[PDB]
Amino acid sequence: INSGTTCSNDLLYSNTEVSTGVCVNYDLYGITGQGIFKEVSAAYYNNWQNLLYDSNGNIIGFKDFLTNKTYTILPCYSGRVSAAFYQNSSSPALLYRNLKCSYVLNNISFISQPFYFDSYLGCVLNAVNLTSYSVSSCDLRMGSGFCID
Amino acid sequence: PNTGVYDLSGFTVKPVATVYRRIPNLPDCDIDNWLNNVSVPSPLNWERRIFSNCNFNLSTLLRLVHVDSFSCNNLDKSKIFGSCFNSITVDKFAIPNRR
Amino acid sequence: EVNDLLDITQLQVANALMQGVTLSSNLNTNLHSDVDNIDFKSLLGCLGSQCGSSSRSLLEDLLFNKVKLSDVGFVEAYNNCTGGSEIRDLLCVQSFNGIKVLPPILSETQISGYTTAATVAAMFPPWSAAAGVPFSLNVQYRINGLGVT
Amino acid sequence: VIGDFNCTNSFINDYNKTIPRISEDVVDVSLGLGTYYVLNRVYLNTTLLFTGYFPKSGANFRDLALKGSKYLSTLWYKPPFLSDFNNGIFSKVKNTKLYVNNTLYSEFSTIVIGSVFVNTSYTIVVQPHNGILEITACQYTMCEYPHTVCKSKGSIRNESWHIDSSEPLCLFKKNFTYNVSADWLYFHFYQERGVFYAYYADVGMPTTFLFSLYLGTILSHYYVMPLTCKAISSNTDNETLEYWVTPLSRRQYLLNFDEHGVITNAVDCSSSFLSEIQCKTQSFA
Amino acid sequence: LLQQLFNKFGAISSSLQEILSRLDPPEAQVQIDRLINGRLTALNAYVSQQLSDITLIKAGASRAIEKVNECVKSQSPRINFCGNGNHILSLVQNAPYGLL
Amino acid sequence: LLQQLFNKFGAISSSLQEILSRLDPPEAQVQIDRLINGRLTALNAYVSQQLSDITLIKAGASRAIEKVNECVKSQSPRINFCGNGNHILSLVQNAPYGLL
Ligand SMILES: *[C@@H]1O[C@H](CO)[C@@H](O[C@@H]2O[C@H](CO)[C@@H](O[C@H]3O[C@H](CO[C@H]4O[C@H](CO)[C@@H](O)[C@H](O[C@H]5O[C@H](CO)[C@@H](O)[C@H](O)[C@@H]5O)[C@@H]4O)[C@@H](O)[C@H](O[C@H]4O[C@H](CO)[C@@H](O)[C@H](O)[C@@H]4O)[C@@H]3O)[C@H](O)[C@H]2NC(C)=O)[C@H](O)[C@H]1NC(C)=O
Ligand SMILES: *[C@@H]1O[C@H](CO)[C@@H](O[C@@H]2O[C@H](CO)[C@@H](O)[C@H](O)[C@H]2NC(C)=O)[C@H](O)[C@H]1NC(C)=O
Ligand SMILES: *[C@@H]1O[C@H](CO)[C@@H](O[C@@H]2O[C@H](CO)[C@@H](O)[C@H](O)[C@H]2NC(C)=O)[C@H](O)[C@H]1NC(C)=O
Ligand SMILES: *[C@@H]1O[C@H](CO)[C@@H](O[C@@H]2O[C@H](CO)[C@@H](O)[C@H](O)[C@H]2NC(C)=O)[C@H](O)[C@H]1NC(C)=O
Ligand SMILES: *[C@@H]1O[C@H](CO)[C@@H](O[C@@H]2O[C@H](CO)[C@@H](O)[C@H](O)[C@H]2NC(C)=O)[C@H](O)[C@H]1NC(C)=O
Ligand SMILES: *[C@@H]1O[C@H](CO)[C@@H](O)[C@H](O)[C@H]1NC(C)=O
Ligand SMILES: *[C@@H]1O[C@H](CO)[C@@H](O)[C@H](O)[C@H]1NC(C)=O
Ligand SMILES: *[C@@H]1O[C@H](CO)[C@@H](O)[C@H](O)[C@H]1NC(C)=O
Ligand SMILES: *[C@@H]1O[C@H](CO)[C@@H](O)[C@H](O)[C@H]1NC(C)=O
Ligand SMILES: *[C@@H]1O[C@H](CO)[C@@H](O)[C@H](O)[C@H]1NC(C)=O
Ligand SMILES: *[C@@H]1O[C@H](CO)[C@@H](O)[C@H](O)[C@H]1NC(C)=O
Ligand SMILES: *[C@@H]1O[C@H](CO)[C@@H](O)[C@H](O)[C@H]1NC(C)=O
Ligand SMILES: *[C@@H]1O[C@H](CO)[C@@H](O)[C@H](O)[C@H]1NC(C)=O
Ligand SMILES: *[C@@H]1O[C@H](CO)[C@@H](O)[C@H](O)[C@H]1NC(C)=O
Ligand SMILES: *[C@@H]1O[C@H](CO)[C@@H](O)[C@H](O)[C@H]1NC(C)=O
Ligand SMILES: *[C@@H]1O[C@H](CO)[C@@H](O)[C@H](O)[C@H]1NC(C)=O
Ligand SMILES: *[C@@H]1O[C@H](CO)[C@@H](O)[C@H](O)[C@H]1NC(C)=O
Repeated sequence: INSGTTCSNDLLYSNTEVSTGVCVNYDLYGITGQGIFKEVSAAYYNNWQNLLYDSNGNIIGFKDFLTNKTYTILPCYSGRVSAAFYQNSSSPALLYRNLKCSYVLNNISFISQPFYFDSYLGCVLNAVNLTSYSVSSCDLRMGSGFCID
Repeated sequence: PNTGVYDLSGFTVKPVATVYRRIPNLPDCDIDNWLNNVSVPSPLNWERRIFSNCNFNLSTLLRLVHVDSFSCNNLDKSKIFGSCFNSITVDKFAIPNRR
Repeated sequence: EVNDLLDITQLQVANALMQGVTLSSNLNTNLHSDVDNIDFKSLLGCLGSQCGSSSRSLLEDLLFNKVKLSDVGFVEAYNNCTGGSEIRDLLCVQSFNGIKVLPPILSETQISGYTTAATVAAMFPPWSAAAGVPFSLNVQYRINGLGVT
Repeated sequence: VIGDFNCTNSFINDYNKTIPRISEDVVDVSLGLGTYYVLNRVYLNTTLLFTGYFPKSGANFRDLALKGSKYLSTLWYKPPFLSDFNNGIFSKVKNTKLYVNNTLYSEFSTIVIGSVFVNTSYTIVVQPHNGILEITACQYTMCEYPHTVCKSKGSIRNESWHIDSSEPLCLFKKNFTYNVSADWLYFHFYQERGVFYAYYADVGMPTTFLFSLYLGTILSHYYVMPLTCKAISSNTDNETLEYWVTPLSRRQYLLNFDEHGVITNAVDCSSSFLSEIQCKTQSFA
Repeated sequence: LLQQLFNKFGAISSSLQEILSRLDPPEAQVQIDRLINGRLTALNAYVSQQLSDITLIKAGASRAIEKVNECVKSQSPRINFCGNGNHILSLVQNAPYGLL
Repeated sequence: LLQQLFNKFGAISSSLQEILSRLDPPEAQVQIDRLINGRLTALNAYVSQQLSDITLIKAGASRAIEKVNECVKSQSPRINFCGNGNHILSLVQNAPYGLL
């Protein structure tokens, strides 16, 4: 026992769990990572290739040799928030840069925020849309000619 | 704190599950292609085969042959499912009813 | 600190283009694009009282179309990162490992307006950027000062 | 000498001592021949500056094919023929063809790669079986004169490179299929970081991945195993066994992948000055 | 800078997940320390290069301010400052990361 | 910079008295070398930042010298150099690390 080759292959499943659209771990044929899968048809694999690469060295697609089905892999979202905080307040204002507010209220934060809008810079939470007004000096400069007052 | 704009880290994504694939080296054993053999030997001249250097599991086995019991001894029934042994030596024969 | 210095030099260049220029409230660049049979249409964005200040000139458009990753190209590059939208770009893999590019505090349409006013300040009453005299008179006096009668 | 466990004792004719030849063909890697696809990966419309174990541009071969009629020298098991596996070998193997009632029989020699070739350490044997190529990485118990036999119209001797009828510890066992009517077969074998890598192709092209095998040790020797057949020579239908090998080296190549993923061009980055310019700018022009 | 996340720097791998899933935590720190030191070395080199580029950018920004003030907004009795001499006048335009 | 003397940098301690009174001279070298490397990296980073700050200080010193020469000791036919343009005159005064 516990030294050799006649191994029991069960406590190491290999199911059809290629669940697209979400972020998941992967251990594909030796290579480890996390990513987002998406089903596709591919025309370039031969009978000895199961991973797709680029010249930088990133793994960008694969082919499950259990189902003969091809998929593409995307990186999972990582980022920061920009908090515009005025003194003696109780909570800052939040900018998720380059993100739609549907993506923010669905996939990032489920916490109660009654105020949000989709600005040119991203998604603004805890602030009113008042771009018709204008100001000549601002402490909280957000970029591209916008400001928080 | 003072007035300012700060770059605060948010927790962003957590991975849901695992995927796995390894395209195995050795060939399966097919114990159940031997345990469902036609010519069953009698308790005088029982057979024995030594299934070694292959891959196996238990669930396809014990549902592909019509089990009525599976005890163990010096073992725990879930310690099969993980480990890697060195050989397996299945010895079968038929049963006379009153003995 | 480097990004603070960049903001300071941006505000200084924007300050020098507007330091002491006075314009007429009855100007309209749709009507007054030239003087003295010298054509200034390709140098001027828009201005007046009925235009809408989001406009560059012809030369500025001809230069910004040949350069992709401007301040606006970076924003619309990073907007496409949720999903890749083809499969992949280098900037989304860079931003998901912590390397982003921020927009500057003044948009480039604002600096387009500041160069529009530096252009129009030399062509009309009160000729602030021309030392008080009209434009072709100024050219005449400048050529006169080289040894021309 | 190969293995200590003695198997045979007859027909130990000892006087013949022929040497491996030297070919009249430099290996030319301009059209992919000499290179391989990167394990199990795909690359589309790109140039890849890849560092791996390749042959050297402008080098020559050594034929290691040995055909006995009935006799077996002990100088056929000597460091004239038992060579070393430093980094690897690129191999060009001739596919001999025999005909019995106009039926095609392919044949060439097998190959063993190991360290000390006993039943306490792992050796790798690649063996043809007439259109089927069986690879076994195990703990064999090697014979004193390991040799093989042909199977179409066989020899007088019995194929005996091991007598180990116990199914020993194998780390790898697999089967592959190739063209029986092919002219040559190309093979890459190398090792790095305690892992063995193997590649093959049958049509002249870059070689395709066979398998990787994690061992942990360092192989040090290899041997082309001598064959013994009935009638192959020039009095017959003019068959001749060949097995050419060239060593491998850790060097840098530039590969060109088209939009379907076929290696169209390769450049050895130290052949000339233009190749150094081509590889440091990562472009063919 | 992004290609520095694929060097090993003398470790067994460049992946943190491979090291934390194949070694034991007294022996994993010896490998993660090499990756940490190599990546912090890379970031220090990038930061020094940015600190040296900003000084050239500031010198160019100050001369552009000066040409705005004394060739466009007014005209100056310098010779060979704007243009080449026989210079008459000068206009300005907005450009990506600068001024034409 | 003074707070870099309390970092461990991978060693067992940040004190040298603790490493030298708890380990053996073959074993304490492995721990003293890590402190040496971390502290010399800290010093190299500080020296790079000082060498880059000196160039901005010298650019400010040159513009202050020039404003003394052509707005204070005399008056120049430049427009929009000192003041705003409609500039009449300029005085100078001494300031901590500079000039008002
Ligand atoms: C893993 O590999 C190892 C190899 O490294 C395997 O080990 C080998 O196992 C062989 C058994 O199959 C064994 O072969 C011979 O061993 C017998 C024991 O020999 C001793 O006892 C004899 C008592 O009669 C004695 O005479 C003999 O002395 C002889 O040899 C020495 C040199 O070793 C001379 O100096 C003497 O003068 C004398 O000549 C030994 O002391 C031996 O009896 C067997 O020979 C008889 O049987 C043969 C076949 O029937 C027959 O041909 C022969 O004439 C004899 O009648 C037998 O051949 C190897 O010695 C042994 N090698 C080592 C290094 O241990 C191991 O089995 C393998 N493991 C597995 C699981 O496969
Ligand atoms: C138990 O092991 C059996 C081994 O047969 C597994 O079934 C095999 O799955 C692979 C993957 O497609 C097929 O190539 C084989 O043909 C299957 N075997 C047979 C007999 O058809 C099975 O998936 C395992 N199940 C569990 C729960 O471990
Ligand atoms: C996926 O495609 C492969 C082809 O590469 C299929 O493998 C073939 O399977 C049939 C019957 O199982 C064999 O007769 C062929 O010889 C196989 N071809 C090769 C190249 O091995 C495989 O069956 C396919 N799998 C699925 C689920 O469709
Ligand atoms: C059941 O076991 C017997 C072994 O007793 C297998 O019998 C073999 O059958 C082949 C048929 O071609 C014969 O050539 C062998 O000689 C037989 N073996 C022996 C030892 O006699 C039989 O194949 C097994 N059944 C299955 C389905 O595998
Ligand atoms: C690979 O193919 C060979 C045949 O080319 C198989 O060897 C046969 O195995 C069966 C059962 O063990 C024997 O009855 C035959 O006599 C063998 N033939 C020869 C020529 O040796 C081998 O089993 C196959 N192995 C795998 C892993 O597929
Ligand atoms: C506002 O902040 C200042 C901090 O300087 C604090 O002293 C003061 O009490 C605050 N005012 C209120 C109403 O909390
Ligand atoms: C975001 O959440 C929705 C459900 O609220 C889900 O359908 C979608 O897959 C999620 N997107 C990502 C990228 O996880
Ligand atoms: C924000 O306000 C402006 C003007 O008030 C309006 O045009 C724009 O559509 C608004 N956007 C959102 C997301 O509310
Ligand atoms: C002279 O003035 C008229 C109207 O004031 C104008 O249309 C014309 O272009 C001017 N010509 C010159 C040479 O200045
Ligand atoms: C962003 O995605 C849209 C939709 O696919 C596309 O039309 C646009 O060209 C993309 N922009 C960039 C900069 O990639
Ligand atoms: C090898 O074994 C055979 C019989 O097994 C025996 O006749 C022969 O003498 C042996 N040779 C040596 C060198 O032991
Ligand atoms: C035997 O060896 C000699 C010299 O080593 C060689 O000339 C001869 O060809 C060999 N015999 C055969 C049959 O090849
Ligand atoms: C070939 O590679 C070039 C390199 O950018 C790419 O533009 C082109 O689309 C590729 N060809 C195909 C058919 O995709
Ligand atoms: C060829 O034919 C002869 C007689 O017709 C027969 O003895 C021999 O076995 C055949 N060879 C093969 C490979 O079938
Ligand atoms: C080869 O084996 C056969 C039977 O397996 C036997 O008759 C023959 O004598 C053997 N030949 C030699 C040289 O051992
Ligand atoms: C390789 O095999 C294919 C089909 O199996 C055949 O058409 C082709 O002729 C073979 N190659 C050679 C060189 O005979
Ligand atoms: C094979 O070689 C012999 C000896 O030179 C020759 O007579 C025969 O023609 C050759 N076979 C063919 C098919 O040319």
